[PDB]
Amino acid sequence: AKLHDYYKDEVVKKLMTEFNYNSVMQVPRVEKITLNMGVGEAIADKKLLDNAAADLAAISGQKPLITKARKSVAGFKIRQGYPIGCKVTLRGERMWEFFERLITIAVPRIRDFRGLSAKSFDGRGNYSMGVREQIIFPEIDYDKVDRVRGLDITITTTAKSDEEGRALLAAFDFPFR
Amino acid sequence: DKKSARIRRATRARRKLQELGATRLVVHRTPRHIYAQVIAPNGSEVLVAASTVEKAIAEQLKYTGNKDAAAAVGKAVAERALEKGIKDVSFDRSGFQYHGRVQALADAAREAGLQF
Amino acid sequence: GSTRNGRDSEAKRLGVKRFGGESVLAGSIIVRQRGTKFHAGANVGCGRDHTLFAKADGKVKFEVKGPKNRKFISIEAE
Amino acid sequence: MKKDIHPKYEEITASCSCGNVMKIRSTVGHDLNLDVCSKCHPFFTGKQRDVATGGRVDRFNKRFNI
Amino acid sequence: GIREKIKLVSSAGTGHFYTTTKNKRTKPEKLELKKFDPVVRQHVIYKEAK
Amino acid sequence: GANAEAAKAAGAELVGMEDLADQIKKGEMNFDVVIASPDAMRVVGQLGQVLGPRGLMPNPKVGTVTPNVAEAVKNAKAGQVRYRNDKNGIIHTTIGKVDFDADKLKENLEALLVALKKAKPTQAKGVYIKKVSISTTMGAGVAVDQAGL
Amino acid sequence: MLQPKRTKFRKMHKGRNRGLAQGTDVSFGSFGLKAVGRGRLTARQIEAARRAMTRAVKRQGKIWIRVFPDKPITEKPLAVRMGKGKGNVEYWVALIQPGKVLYEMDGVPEELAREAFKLAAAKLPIKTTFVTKTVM
Amino acid sequence: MATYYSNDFRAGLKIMLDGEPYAVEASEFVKPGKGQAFARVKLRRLLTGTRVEKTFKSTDSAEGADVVDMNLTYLYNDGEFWHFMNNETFEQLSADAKAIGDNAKWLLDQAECIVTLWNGQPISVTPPNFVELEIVDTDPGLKGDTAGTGGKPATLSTGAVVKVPLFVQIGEVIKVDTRSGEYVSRVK
RNA sequence: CGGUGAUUGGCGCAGCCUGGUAGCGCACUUCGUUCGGGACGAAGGGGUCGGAGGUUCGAAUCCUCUAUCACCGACCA
RNA sequence: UGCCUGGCGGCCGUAGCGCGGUGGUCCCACCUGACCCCAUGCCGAACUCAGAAGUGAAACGCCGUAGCGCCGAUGGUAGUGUGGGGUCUCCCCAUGCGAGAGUAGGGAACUGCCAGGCAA
RNA sequence: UCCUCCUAAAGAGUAACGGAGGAGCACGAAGGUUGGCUAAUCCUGGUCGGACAUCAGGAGGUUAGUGCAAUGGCAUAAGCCAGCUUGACUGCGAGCGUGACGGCGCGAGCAGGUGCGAAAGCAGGUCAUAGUGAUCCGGUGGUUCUGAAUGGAAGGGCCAUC
RNA sequence: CGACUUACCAACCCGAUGCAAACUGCGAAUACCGGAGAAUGUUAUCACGGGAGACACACGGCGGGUGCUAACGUCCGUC
RNA sequence: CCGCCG
RNA sequence: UAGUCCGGAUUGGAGUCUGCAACUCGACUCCAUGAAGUCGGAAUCGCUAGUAAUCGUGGAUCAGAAUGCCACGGUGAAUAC
Repeated sequence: AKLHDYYKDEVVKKLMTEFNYNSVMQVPRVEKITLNMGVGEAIADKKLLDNAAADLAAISGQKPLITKARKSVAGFKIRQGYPIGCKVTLRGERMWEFFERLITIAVPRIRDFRGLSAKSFDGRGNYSMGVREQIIFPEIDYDKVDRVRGLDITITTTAKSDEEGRALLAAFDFPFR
Repeated sequence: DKKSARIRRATRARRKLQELGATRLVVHRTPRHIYAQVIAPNGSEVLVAASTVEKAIAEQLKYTGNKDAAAAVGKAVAERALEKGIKDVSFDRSGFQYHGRVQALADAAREAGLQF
Repeated sequence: GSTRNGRDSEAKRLGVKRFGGESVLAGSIIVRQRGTKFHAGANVGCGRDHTLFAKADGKVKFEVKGPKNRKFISIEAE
Repeated sequence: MKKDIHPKYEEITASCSCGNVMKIRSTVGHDLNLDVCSKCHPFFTGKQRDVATGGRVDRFNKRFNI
Repeated sequence: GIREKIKLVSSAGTGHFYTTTKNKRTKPEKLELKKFDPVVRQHVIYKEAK
Repeated sequence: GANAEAAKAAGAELVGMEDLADQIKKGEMNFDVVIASPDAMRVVGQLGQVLGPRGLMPNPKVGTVTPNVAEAVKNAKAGQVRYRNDKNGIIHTTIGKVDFDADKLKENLEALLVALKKAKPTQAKGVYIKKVSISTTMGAGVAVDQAGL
Repeated sequence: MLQPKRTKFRKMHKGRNRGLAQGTDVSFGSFGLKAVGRGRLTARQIEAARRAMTRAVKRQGKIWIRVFPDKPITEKPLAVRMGKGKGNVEYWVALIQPGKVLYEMDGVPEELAREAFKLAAAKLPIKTTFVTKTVM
Repeated sequence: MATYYSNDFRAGLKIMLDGEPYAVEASEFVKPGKGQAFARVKLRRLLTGTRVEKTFKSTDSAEGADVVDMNLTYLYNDGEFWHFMNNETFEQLSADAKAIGDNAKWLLDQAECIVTLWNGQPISVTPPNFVELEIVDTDPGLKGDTAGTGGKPATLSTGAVVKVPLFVQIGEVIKVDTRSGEYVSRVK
C-alpha cells in the first residue's frame, strides 16, 4: 500500500481545495475495485472457465467468484444458474496494492497505448476500463495462456458526479487521454 | 441501510414472542455501550433496565463496549430481575447475531440466575 | 355445434362461520378461507388451510393492526 | 480472508530500464524485470510527435528548394 | 405412475414397515431414513425394500 | 467440474477427461474400471466406443457406474466391488478373496451375493436359478457348493 | 367500423342498460351531439353517422367521437335450434344512456355545426339533441 | 392400461392387437345416415412391416405398445448383436439380426441411426439418409471403348455392392444413400 | 352445415409424434465430356415451415383463433 | 419539572415523500484496526471482534416549507328495502336508509414505560 | 370424476349442450428447523459482447417469484440461499367445519420416541386449493386372537399393506 | 467509410375522456350470523318413534344467464 | 456391355 | 518442417528514368506491409533424345514499356513389352 499512505495526506488535502468541502468526510475516497472476466464461452468447455478464473488468481491476488447467469436467454443459449463469468471484488488493503500495480506497471504494458478515456464514468463517479489481453499483467507466464480475452476493471468510489471521481483518479495521475 | 435491515430481521422472533405473552429480555448492541432491558408481556412497560451507559456500571470497566463489559450488563440485569420476582424470561437477540457480546450478556444472565 | 366449457367444482363452503361477539368453544373453526385474508390474532390459531380456529372458549372480535390493516381475529376471554 | 484457497502473495522487487527499482506485492514469484513504468513512458513525449504531422504546402516547398 | 412405491423395512428385530414412493430412474440410491419403530418404541434406521 | 479434483480424495489415480482417451487409442491395461458422470457421459459414449465395451467398461442407468455423487461412490468401489458380468452360457464366475483371511466370513461373502443375484433378474428365468456351483481356488481346489444351503 | 383491438374475452354477457350517462359535458369541442334516448349504437352506425357528418363540414374543422363500442354482440345463425352454446360474435355495440355526448365538433360556425349533426342524427337509432360547450 | 377406441386415433398412435404391434399410417373415419361408424384404417406392421389394411368398426380397438423411437448411436458389433447408446441418458440397448434385417450393411460406426424399440427391446434399425464408406474390391475400371455411361460395380468395406463411376478405385472413400443404395458422390 | 387432416425450396414429398437441426428426388447455376445438344461426371446454390396468439429460457414441432384447398357426412319422418 | 437522546411499544399515511435549513461535550452514525472469537459460495463490504484519532459528509433525529400523497364535510346526485303507479328492454310517487366522485377545508402526526445527557 | 374464476343477485349454497382455463402429478429435497438475504424491467459506464450473458452504479418498487391452471395469500416473507437434518413419527385426540349417507377437512392439547435451535420455540410433509375410486375376491409380511375328538397345522380374524 | 433534407407512423410520461361478468386504490341498501329486551302468537321450536306422499311443476314481480334486452321459449335465484 | 439426333 | 528465414500478391511512403507530358495509364529502385497458397475435383495436354525437364543469355517491335514471340547455349533424364 504505497499509494494509500500517499493518499492519506496528499490527495485528501488536494481535493479539499478543488471542491471546497467543509468536512473531511466529504472527500471522495475509493471503495472497491471489481474485476469481471466475462468468459462467455464456458458453454463449450467448463475448463475454459477454469483457465480464465486461474488468470484472475494471478492478475488479482485472491480466488475469484464464478458468476451464475441471473436470467436465461436463448440468444446466447445459457440456462438459469449456469456459470458464465468470474469476478474478483478486491477491496481494502489489496485494492490499494492492486491500484498501485494497475496504473504504474500494467497500463504501460498495454500495446499501442494512447490514454484512458475521460468519459468512462457512469454519471456517479465510478470508472470502468476494459483491457483486451491478459498479458498487460506480468503475472501471466505468456505461455500457459491459450485465449486472447482480457477483463474489465470497475472502480466503485463514493463520489457523486463524474467530475468528482475524475479528480480523485487524476491525483494518482491515471493518464486520461 | 444498516438499521432497518435488522429490524425486519428481528421482527420474526418479536411478534412470535409476544404471541406467547413472554416477558422478554431485549439486548441492544452498538459499537459502544451494549444495552439490555426486560419488558412486561404487554410490550408497553419495562421492568428492569441495566446497561453500561449508567454511571454505576461504567466506572468499574476500562472500556464499555467489549465482551467483559457485556458480561457486566447481563449480571446486573439478572441482579435486578430477581428483586422484582422475575425468574422466567425469554431472550431476544433483537436482530443481532448470537455470537459475541450478546452471547456474554446471555451467558452472564444465565450464570447469575436469570432462568431461561 | 359443440362446447368446451361446462366444468366447475364442488363449492368449498368458505367464509366466516362464527362472527363477532359470539362465544366459541376452544377449537372451533371461525374462518375457513383460501389464503390469509383474515390473519390469526390473540388466542386464535391458524391451521394448514388458513382456517383460523378458536383456542379459548370466549368471544371473537375482528380488528385491523400494524401498518397493513389486515382484518385480524382475536378472542376476548369470557 | 480465508486460508488455503488463495494464491501466494509474496512481495517482489520490480525493476525497469530507467533504474526505477520499486517494491510491490504481487504473485509473480521470484523477481520481475520491466520495460517501462508510469515514469519514463511515451505518454508525454508521445503526443509531442503527434501534433506536427499533417501539412502539404511545406511538403511541396522542399521540392521547390528555394 | 413413474414414481413407483417402495417399502422401508425396519432394521430392528421386528417386521414393521413404512411404505412410501421413490422415483427410481432419477435417483436410484436407496433410502436410509431413520424413523420411529412402534414395536421397539425406539427410532431405528429403516431401509428400502420392495 | 469439481469432480476432476474431488474424487482425487477418493483414491483414484488418473482423474480426468479425454487424457484417458489418448490412452484408449494407445491400448493401455493400467485400469480395470471406467466410471464417469453425466458431465463425462459424452466422451466414452462418443470417442472410446468399441474399446470400452469390447472389454466392457462403460456405465449408464443399469449398473451403478454414472451418478453425479462420485465422491462417496469411490470411497468404497476402490475397495471391494467384484463385477457380476454376463456370459453367453449359464456361467457367472465371481472371485473369492486371498486364502489367509477369516474364511467363515467368506461363506457370507459367497452368500451375500446370492440375495443380490436373487434380488432382481430378467423376469424371464427358465427352470432353475442356480444349477452347479463349485468354489475353486485358482487351479486345484474343488468344493461343490449347494445352491440351497 | 370502430372495433376494439385484442380484447380480453371474446364473448360477454348481455347486461342491462340502466342509469344515467357520463359524457354529459362537452369537453373537447365547442358543439356536441348529446343523447336523450336509451339505446345502443353499432359500429356501422357510429361510422355511418360520421360520414354523413364529416361531409357537411367539408373536412376542415375537427370532430371527436366520444363513444367506442367495446361490447360484442353474438348472433345465432338461421335454422339452428336453441342451446349448443353461445352464438358467434357478429358486430360490436356501444351502450348509450340518456345524456351521453356522442360526437363533438369545433372549427366550424354555429349554424353549420347545427346543420351537420341533424344529418348525422338521422343515421342513429337513438333520439339525440344539440348541446353547446357551457362555461363550468 | 391404455385402451383406444377407433373413432379416436389419428396417425402414428401405435396399437397392439393379435400379438403384434401396429403403427397407424392414416385412418379415414366415415359414418353414414342409417349406418354405424367405421374407420377404414391404413395400418403398418411394425415387426415384419409391409402394410396391413383393417376396417375397424366404431368399437372396439386395441391396447397401445411401449414403442419408443428415440435416437440411438451405433457404436459396437460383436458376433451377431449391435449395441446402441442414447446421447440424452446413456442407457444400454441390444439389437438382434432379426431386428437389423436388410440393414446390416449400412452402418459403419458412430452413426446416429434411429431404432424402434418395442416393449423394452428393439425390433427395427433405421440407418441414416447417407453414410460414407470405402471400396475394397473394385476393378481398376478402364474406359476402353465405352461411349455411353460406363458404370462399374464396386464391392464396399461393409460387404455392400454399389454401382460407381469409373474414377473411384480402392481407398476412394465414397458416400452413398441407404434408402435406395445408390452412389451419390465421393467424400474427400 | 359440421368433422377431420393437411397446406415445408420453382414442383412434389419427408421431418413434427417425443421442443434445442430445416433435409430428399428432380430442376436451375458453373465446369467437364461432345462438331453441338441430350444423356452422363464434378463442384455449388436457393426455403427458413399458410397467417395470428400464447406456452416455454427457447416453437416448423406443443396450444388457440383463422385462411381456402382436400376428404367424409347432410338421418327418421 | 423543562429541553435533547437511545431502546420498547400504542397507533397506523392529518403520521408518506419532495425541497430548504440544522445538530455532536452526551448519545448515535460513519470511522480506526483485525493476528486472533467468528466471518465471505471471492471480498471483514456485510457479519464478528478489539478500540476511539476524525467528521456530522452520508445516514439518522429535529425544524421549516404544501410542491405531491393522504384526511375531508354540509348540499346534491346515483343506488336501493317496503308499499302503490306508468306512455313498463325503463322509470315515477310515498316512506326509510343513503353513497362514490368532486368542493370548502384540514393537514409537515400524536402518545405511554424506561434509561442517559444537559439546564433547573 | 376432480380443481380455479365468472354467471351467483356483498353469509353459505345455486342451473343451462352458459362464458374461460386446468388435473389423473412432481419432490428424500422442492420436506423439518435454525441463520441470513430481497425482486421485475428500464438507465448509464464498461474487453471480446450484439436487442439481450457477466461486472458496476442509479432509477424503480414487488409491475418479480411461488415445481404446474386459476383465484385468494405471501416482506415476520409462504419468495431466494446456506448449515444441520428425517416430525413425510407411532398411539390418541377436546372441539368444531362440511356432506342424504358412504365420507371429507381443520385441530390446540396427551403419552412415547426424535430433529433443529444457546434458548424461547417450531416440526405428525410441501403457500393453500386438483394429482383420484367403494365393496367383494385374492396376494405378501406380522401377531398363537380362533383353530370342528385332543396336540399341531390349514383356513379364517386382527394389524401393516398390494 | 459515412449521412443530408426530411409532406409521414408513434412507446413510457403529462392533461382531458369513456368502458368491463371473469377490473377495484372506494362502496350502499337489504339479506345473514350472534347477543340483549318488551309485547304478541293454541310450542308456532327442537329431538326421537309410526305412517306417508312427492322427486313432470305453471304463471306473475324483482335480480340475472341464454335467445332477437323474440316467444304462453329456456335455465337458476327469491317472493 | 454401352453409343440417342442434327 | 513452420504458413515458417517458404511464397510474393496487395498496399502505404520515399524516389529514379524516358518523354512536351507518367492523373486516368509506364518501367525501375528503396523502406514498410506480408495475402492466397501445403502439389490441385471431373477432366486434359506436351514430349522418345542432347528430347522432356530445368537454368540463365540475346534479339526484333521500341523514347520508355514484355511472363509474350523469335533465336542461343548450361546441366540432363525416365520409358517403349
